Amino acid sequence: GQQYSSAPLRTVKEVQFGLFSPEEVRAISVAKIRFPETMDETQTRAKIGGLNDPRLGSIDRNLKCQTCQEGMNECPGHFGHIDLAKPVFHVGFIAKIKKVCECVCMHCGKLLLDEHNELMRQALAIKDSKKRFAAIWTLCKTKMVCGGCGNTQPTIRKDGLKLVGSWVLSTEEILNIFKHISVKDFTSLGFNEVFSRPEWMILTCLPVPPPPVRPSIEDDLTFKLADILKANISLETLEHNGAPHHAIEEAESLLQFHVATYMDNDIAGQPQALQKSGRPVKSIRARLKGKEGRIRGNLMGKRVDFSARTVISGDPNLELDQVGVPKSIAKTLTYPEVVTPYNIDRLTQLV
Amino acid sequence: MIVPVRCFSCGKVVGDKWESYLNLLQEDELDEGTALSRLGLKRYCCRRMILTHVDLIEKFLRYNP
Amino acid sequence: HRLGLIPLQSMDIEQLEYSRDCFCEDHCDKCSVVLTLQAFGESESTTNVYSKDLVIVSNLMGRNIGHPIIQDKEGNGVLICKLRKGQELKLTCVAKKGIAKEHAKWGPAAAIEFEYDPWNKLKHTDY
Amino acid sequence: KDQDDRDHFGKKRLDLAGPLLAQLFKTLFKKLTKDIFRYMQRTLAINAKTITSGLKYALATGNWGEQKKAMSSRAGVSQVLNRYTYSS
Amino acid sequence: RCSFEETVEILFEAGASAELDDCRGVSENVILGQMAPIGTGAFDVMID
Amino acid sequence: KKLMAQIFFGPTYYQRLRHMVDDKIHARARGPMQVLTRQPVEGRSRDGGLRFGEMERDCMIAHGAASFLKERLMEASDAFRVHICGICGLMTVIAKLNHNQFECKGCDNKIDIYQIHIPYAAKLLFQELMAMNITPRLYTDR
Amino acid sequence: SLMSCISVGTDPMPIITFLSEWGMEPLEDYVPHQSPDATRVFVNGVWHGVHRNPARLMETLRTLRRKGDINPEVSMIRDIREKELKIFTDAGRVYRPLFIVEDDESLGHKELKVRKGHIAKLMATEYQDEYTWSSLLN
Amino acid sequence: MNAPDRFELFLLGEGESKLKIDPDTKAPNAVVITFEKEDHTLGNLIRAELLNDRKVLFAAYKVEHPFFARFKLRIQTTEGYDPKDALKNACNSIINKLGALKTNFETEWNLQTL
Amino acid sequence: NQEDSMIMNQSSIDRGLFRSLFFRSYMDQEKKYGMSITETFEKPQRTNTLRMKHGTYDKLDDDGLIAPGVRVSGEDVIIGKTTPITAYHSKRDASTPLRSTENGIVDQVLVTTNQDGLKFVKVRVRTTKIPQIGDKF
Amino acid sequence: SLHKMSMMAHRVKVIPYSTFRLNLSVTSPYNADFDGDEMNLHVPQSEETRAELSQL
Amino acid sequence: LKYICAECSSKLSLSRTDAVRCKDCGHRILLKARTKRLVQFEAR
Amino acid sequence: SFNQFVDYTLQDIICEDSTLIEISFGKIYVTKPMVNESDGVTHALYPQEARLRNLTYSSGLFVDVKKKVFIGRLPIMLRSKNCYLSEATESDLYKLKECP
DNA sequence: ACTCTCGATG
RNA sequence: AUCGAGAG
Ligand SMILES: Nc1ncnc2c1ncn2[C@@H]1O[C@H](COP(=O)(O)CP(=O)(O)OP(=O)(O)O)[C@@H](O)[C@H]1O
Ligand SMILES: [Mg+2]
Ligand SMILES: [Mg+2]
Ligand SMILES: [Zn+2]
Ligand SMILES: [Zn+2]
Ligand SMILES: [Zn+2]
Ligand SMILES: [Zn+2]
Ligand SMILES: [Zn+2]
Ligand SMILES: [Zn+2]
Repeated sequence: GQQYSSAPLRTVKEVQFGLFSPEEVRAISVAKIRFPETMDETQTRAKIGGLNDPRLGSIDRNLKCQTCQEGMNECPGHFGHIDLAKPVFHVGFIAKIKKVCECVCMHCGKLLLDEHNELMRQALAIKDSKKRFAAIWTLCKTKMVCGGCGNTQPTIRKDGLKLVGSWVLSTEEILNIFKHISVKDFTSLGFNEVFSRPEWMILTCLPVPPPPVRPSIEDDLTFKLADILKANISLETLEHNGAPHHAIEEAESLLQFHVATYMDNDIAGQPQALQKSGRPVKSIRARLKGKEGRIRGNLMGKRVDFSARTVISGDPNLELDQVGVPKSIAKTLTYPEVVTPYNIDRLTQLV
Repeated sequence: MIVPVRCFSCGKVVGDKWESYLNLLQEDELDEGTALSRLGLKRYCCRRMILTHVDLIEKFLRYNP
Repeated sequence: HRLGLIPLQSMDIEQLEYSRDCFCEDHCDKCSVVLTLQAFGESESTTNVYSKDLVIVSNLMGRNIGHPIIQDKEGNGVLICKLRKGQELKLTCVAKKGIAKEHAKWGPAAAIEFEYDPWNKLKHTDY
Repeated sequence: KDQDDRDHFGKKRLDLAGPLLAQLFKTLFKKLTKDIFRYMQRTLAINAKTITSGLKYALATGNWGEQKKAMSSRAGVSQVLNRYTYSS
Repeated sequence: RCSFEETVEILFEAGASAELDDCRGVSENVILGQMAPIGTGAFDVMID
Repeated sequence: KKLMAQIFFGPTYYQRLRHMVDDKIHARARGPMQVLTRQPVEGRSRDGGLRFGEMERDCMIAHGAASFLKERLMEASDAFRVHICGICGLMTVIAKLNHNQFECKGCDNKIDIYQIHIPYAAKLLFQELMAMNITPRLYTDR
Repeated sequence: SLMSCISVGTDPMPIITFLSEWGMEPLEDYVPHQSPDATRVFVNGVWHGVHRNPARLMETLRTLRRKGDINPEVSMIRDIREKELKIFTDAGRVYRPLFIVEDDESLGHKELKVRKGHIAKLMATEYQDEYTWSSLLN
Repeated sequence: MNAPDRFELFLLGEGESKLKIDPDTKAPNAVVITFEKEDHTLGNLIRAELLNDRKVLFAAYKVEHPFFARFKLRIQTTEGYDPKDALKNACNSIINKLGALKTNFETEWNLQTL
Repeated sequence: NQEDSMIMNQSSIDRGLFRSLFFRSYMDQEKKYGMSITETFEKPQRTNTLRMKHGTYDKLDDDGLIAPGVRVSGEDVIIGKTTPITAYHSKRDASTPLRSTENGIVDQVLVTTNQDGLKFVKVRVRTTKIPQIGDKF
Repeated sequence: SLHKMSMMAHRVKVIPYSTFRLNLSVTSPYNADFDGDEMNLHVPQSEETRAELSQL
Repeated sequence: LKYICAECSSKLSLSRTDAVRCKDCGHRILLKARTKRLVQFEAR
Repeated sequence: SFNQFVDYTLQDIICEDSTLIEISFGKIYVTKPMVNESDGVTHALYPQEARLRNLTYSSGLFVDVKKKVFIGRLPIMLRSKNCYLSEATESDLYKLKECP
């Protein structure tokens, strides 16, 4: 099998889903990602201190891997992290985020209706998170004017990968808004305390998947992370140096684009972000979507050992509960039988 | 390819009766049935074996290698 | 294959022996009969290779055996192959004693006609 | 008068090697004279590999319309000749 | 529910709402590769 | 002995199709694995395994054979041992074996650690979810 | 099918010229109210005007095709009850060969234009190997 | 590929005896004899000749599977009559009839032409 | 012969009923690189080449090919090619093994240059297939 | 595998030739003829799981 | 070793570092000659 | 179809759609299937040799340019006008190792 | 919106 | 990886 661990063997009883807070993201990471260069650095078969660090996981059939060793067969994946020059949107939350901004006015950070209203009392009475959020979102998006801070809440609509306002919303702005919704307002619309917050839906810094996720025989995910890092550094270069008005914004939307398409590539937006080979590239979303996905294709059903397949034929001289098995298959397929005093002779003869 | 040496069904030798058969078709100007009958092919399995056969080796010999 | 199907003389086959029974390595003269075949395209026309071209090499030591049966009128026998102009076929054949139960090439008989009670008086058949 | 029969074979066409190679060659040749226009405005050195490699690619892969995966003709326009039987 | 039709989006909205999986569903233990509470595994075997 | 009923007997043109057994026959007992999912490779020509499909799983559920279903989905395919933090419940654990140094940067855990047996594809799913800013926290208690 | 063929495609221009030079009024000179029963002529889905007395024109065109002056591949559709004339030279059309039945037989009725003499000439060409399919088509 | 050797139809394997005499546990004074490397050719004949003996109560042969060249022959005789002796008498009868048939055919063949 | 299965006369089969010839071609080619790096056709030894195959190379000649007539079976090596990427183990293995489930006899070997001047080889192996239990008719 | 009778536990009988031989009366639950049909066979790897196969 | 041409009856013996083409021919199609070590065939 | 493409369509594609500003194109010449070897020697290619050596059975296009030139290679359908097998007899096919 | 088997081309 | 043909 593998090896002996001092830890007790336990069984997974509960699965608590949640969001990844940037704090916990950078706290979990074991390597910062500064260089977009993959492995080779100036004609050298090694790993530069940027992408694919030996800290994330060595890849040369060695015996060492981030001090913990254990080769590359025992060691799983050690996550990294990369800090974005500016916060961007998580694609799979684009809708949800856009809903939250409609349940809470701008600048302030408070629910439009409280226990003073008649219908809001009935909407906040539901214990089910999804049903509650769905009941409040429909009875709060009609509110234009507003605790105080009476501001005319703008009409927000979706456009590409940004958000507009009618009386263009910045991602940093929405970050600042979701940062001020506090705790009591989270329970009122599904979210959790320390597990999932709206201030974590937007991507401040994103975790970097280890080599056992994106191998090399380079993987598409490595290329896409290289694109994200490239856009990031190209953004930072245009920010620290000469910073025009209508030039760095395109870079912000570029980083937003690459990050958004890094996870989901089949969006309403026509740019599907092709690759060098003309391939539409494989996103993480496509890795899971059946039927060739990971869930339906590698978890619900997967290829197994100790199996066989052959053309069938009828046999009048076989019993009902019998099966005619070819000799070659019989020699191929095998069964592990422990040596006991009852069968030691027979097993010895078989060996 | 070439005329099968023996009939599949029964086992009668029919490989030595090919050329003769051809003669009985072109030299004596007979029909296939009588030609097959004269060669001692009474059973229709051997009769088939010769009548049904196509000599493809002649087209094969048309190449120089 | 068709070489295997060539009818050979099996008169004194009873004083020949199985190769699996003989105490010799592979085969010998007491168990097997070796006969060669050397053909080559000579004329511009197609050069036929019959069973008469088979030449016994091994020592028959008296036993009537190995000789390929030729019931052919012209005396050619089974048409084995055909050669073009410069095509050559050189090989050797080791013939052994065998049962038709093992392979149909060792079949001594062809079709055996068999019929009992032509009037169905036993009523073994419902017409 | 009733609705037109959209399944009528008479109002349908079958494009063989001719029309397909015609579209393909038109594309590759227009691309060729385009590139030649570029070489001309840069200033006999005509990249003939365009037409050759293009035709060869579209005939080998079966993907009609050079190297652009946006093609709806990805259903294998050119296929390996089945030679299992003469009738096949 | 992720093991049928809408896969990724279900995981997304389940990650946003911070749901709790009881892991007593068949396909869930199938994913976890554990002996699911099915027929034979619908109980426990101890010693007395 | 004669046969009662007489038999329709005669020549008929039959053809031999391309599907022969020795080109179809296949059997594998622990063979080559893939690299991404660590599961048996696809194909007879690559000495691969056969997919225990969803419908097969459904059949084994209908039968009630849970242990068999677990065997097909672990020992027969990909069976992997992972370490889980007792706090956040993620695969952040740096398990330095042969030294018993089970570290966890982010929660400072060195004594409250766990070890579970899951398919490598499940570990892949969890990691891919983690890289997609989702935390599939795995607790081992009710 | 065994005899089906695909239309190579030819030039419709000489057909157009023929039509215009054979009693076909231009479409720009068409007055519907003073000639309602005028058969409109189509060529490759294009209206080139109408034409009175379409029977003579149709027999002329058909004769020209059967002779070979017009490409035998070109299709010609005379729609009586719809009063339309659709000529198609379009490439990609799937057509098939057919025997021609004409009632030009004096001492008889509606008979095939092909006779046993033609067949005898065909089998003469077959046994010799000058009278081929093209000769039948022409 | 998985096809067995042809000679396995008439050549006895390693340790395989020609005959296997087994005491039938069903009816008393009965026996089941396993013939190896033999088919219907011998079985049908022996069985048919075991029915001619009027001191034989039961006699039946069967080939349990066409893949394998072997057949079982069950014999039941009257008390005071060992079935092996019935088999021996049947066999000798067969041999005698065959010999007489050979002699007859030879004498009949010596009187023919062409 | 129930449920669309059939019984065939083994005797007639032995006489060549529904027998067939099966030819299979394996095509390999020597690679080329910008700095004149070329893969070579040869019969490499276990000490001079990396990885190698589990099958034997004893049927290969000096040119790293099989002489037509030699019987092959299992995972035998048909074409021997190496790619170079002092030092021990200076070559990588690129040999082509016979099909794991197939067998037969090397029918004919073809050695020819490519359009770009690359020495490439097509090896045709022959196997006679005899109608067995399970063959589709 | 439409219903549970598409996967059933059988007793092995090693035989020559390269075919999965099955009884005629087991055709119906599998819905299978012999005009080229192919079946799969899986093997248990412990006593408890083969107990599951044999007893269920 | 030795080789034989395709579209002509020759008998080249050009080993490695030679290859194409042929002796007094012009074509590059070269087949390999039959082995000297004979193989037996069970005439069945 | 292929003959129609070669003898008519090609010229239309070249002439009716291309002119630069000048260099006007003229007639199009389609040769017989040839091969430019690495040896440098260009020679006639026969289908058998094409299939054996993994070559492409294609001819060369040549256009007259005003104010001749090689513009590429067109794959040739077998038994077409620009194929050696069309005017070939049975014995010729046998000699060319092509099945009649 | 089920298992297989080959081929091709990047 | 994709595509094409085929097996129940
Ligand atoms: N997409 C698909 N999904 C599942 N099964 C399929 C399939 N396509 C074909 N099959 C299987 O292929 C089989 C086809 O066999 P058929 O010969 O068509 C039955 P039949 O001959 O009409 O019945 P009979 O044997 O009772 O006379 C079907 O029974 C089906 O199970
Ligand atoms: Mg059926
Ligand atoms: Mg079927
Ligand atoms: Zn590690
Ligand atoms: Zn406010
Ligand atoms: Zn016969
Ligand atoms: Zn001997
Ligand atoms: Zn932790
Ligand atoms: Zn030569």
